[PDB]
Amino acid sequence: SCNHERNELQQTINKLTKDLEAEQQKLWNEELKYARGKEAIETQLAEYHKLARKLKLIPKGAENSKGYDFEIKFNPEAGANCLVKYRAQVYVPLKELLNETEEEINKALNKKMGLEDTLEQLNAMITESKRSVRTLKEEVQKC
Amino acid sequence: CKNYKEKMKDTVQKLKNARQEVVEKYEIYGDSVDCLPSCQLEVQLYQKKIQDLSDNREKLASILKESLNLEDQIESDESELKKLKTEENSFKRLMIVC
Repeated sequence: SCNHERNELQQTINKLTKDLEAEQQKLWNEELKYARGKEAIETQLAEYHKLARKLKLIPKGAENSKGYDFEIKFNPEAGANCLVKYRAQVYVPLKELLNETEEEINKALNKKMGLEDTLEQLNAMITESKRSVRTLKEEVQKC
Repeated sequence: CKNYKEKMKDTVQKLKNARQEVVEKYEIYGDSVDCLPSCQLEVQLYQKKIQDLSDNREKLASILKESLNLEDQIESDESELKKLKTEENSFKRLMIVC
């Protein structure tokens, strides 16, 4: 009562005070992890935007952007999946530029191979014409 | 006795309440940290796609480049053949006027 209780209440104060300290430590720890995890994402985003600017997908109205906004903004504390939500804004127009490119590459390779076969045809015709000229040559001079 | 005992009774609740607030904030950052792996992966996939776009644009330019060179070759070879066929015909005529 005057001691048993009071003293038991004191030991609870002592325990709970150390328990609070441990939780204050855990919070600060997790805060710094989140900060490091962020910075790592901002660093990767800076590399993506650097190259995007090089390919002129950025800034807005860049000549290789087709009018899309390829800029991505990461803000402190965003709901679960801050960047996955950009899939419709940035990812589906990007895969569009990719498939338009590979198709245009297949049309170009189709044209190239056609020009290549035309050239081998001409080599065949030029080589046979040179033979005839050399043959008729000898026959004319044989007379 | 009830004066200090109440103070200690309030101190325990003040401590238990403070603990509950720190755990709450800790869990918010805990959940946020758990979502950053997905954010890291997303930026990786975007860097891949941009690099793929870059590489394929280089490939297209090279093909278009050489395709234009082959057009110049066809043009030249078409002249060489024209000349040869003209010479061929002339000698066929020379054979007759022998």
